[PDB]
Amino acid sequence: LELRLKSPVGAEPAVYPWPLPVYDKHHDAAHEIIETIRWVCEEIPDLKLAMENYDYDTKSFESMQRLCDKYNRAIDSIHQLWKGTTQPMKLNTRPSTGLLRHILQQVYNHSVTDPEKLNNYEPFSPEVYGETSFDLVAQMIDEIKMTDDDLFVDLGSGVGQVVLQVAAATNCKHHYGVEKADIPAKYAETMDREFRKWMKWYGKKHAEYTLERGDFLSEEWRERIANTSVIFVNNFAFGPEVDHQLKERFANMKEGGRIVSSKPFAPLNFRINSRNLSDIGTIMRVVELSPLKGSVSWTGKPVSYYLHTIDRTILENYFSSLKNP
Ligand SMILES: CN(C)C[C@H]1O[C@@H](n2cnc3c(N)ncnc32)[C@H](O)[C@@H]1O
Repeated sequence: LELRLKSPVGAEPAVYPWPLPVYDKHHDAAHEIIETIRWVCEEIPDLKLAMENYDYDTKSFESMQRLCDKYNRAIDSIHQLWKGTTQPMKLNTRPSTGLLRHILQQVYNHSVTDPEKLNNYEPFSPEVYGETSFDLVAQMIDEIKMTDDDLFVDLGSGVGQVVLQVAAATNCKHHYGVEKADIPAKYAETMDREFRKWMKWYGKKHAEYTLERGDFLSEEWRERIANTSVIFVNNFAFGPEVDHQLKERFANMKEGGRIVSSKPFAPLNFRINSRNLSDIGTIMRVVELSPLKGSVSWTGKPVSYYLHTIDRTILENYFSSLKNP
């Protein structure tokens, strides 16, 4: 027994077993199915017209299969439309924000087979797992205009969702994620396959990326970090040991290089005095990113992210001013 959904662009149908699996307390395949249909209607207006003319109950196989079938018919229909004088949909675009949210949720669901195993890290160590919200990454994408000049790195990439979202959204020459712990790195290998497959299924283009197992403190990474123009690092749980080593790594970045983190690498109020010349604040502007409305962590205050920009002008100027009355 099965349910099937035709790709709007001709890829292999998506096949779901019956009964449909549950993912967590508010995610099951039934809603995935419904939502994928909902989203393809969003991408193809004609499909939506063809689809308007309908009830459905998530628990009934016939009721579900009548929906899958109704959608599969309409796809056949649209494909016939495209053989006519009508042009195909825009052939290879970036996904809308909404579609992207769904796609990554879909990818996660099919890959992170057991979400609870992602809590099996050593507590109060740099291994602590946390997931940056899609909206936040969205904000970063919006505020940090990136081009094909840029290279992107998520240090400690988890299962890799930041990389995937950024790769979906921007045109960086390449995007990297590096993660050290087995569990998330294992899952990342699946995330990668699934993301590639789902993007093909919806016919959406994405930039190039690689999810790697490794240590971002190793020798190899020193140089790699220096060539990176944009770095995302969710370091809230790193601790001063690891933060300090990262400061050294960052000291080597090119002008205009950018780092986005959850905990600043230099105080915000930083004036360069006589005693702090060696310090990382000397070479970078640091701003707080605007909080997203209605957003409160366990800290009661809004969750903050910080943007750092390599600006050695700051240093140049303090030296220049050491030659003035
Ligand atoms: C918060 N979470 C998403 C951070 C992830 O960072 C991982 N991590 C911590 N240290 C390193 C390291 N030295 N090299 C590569 N990854 C590391 C951590 O496993 C968590 O999944």
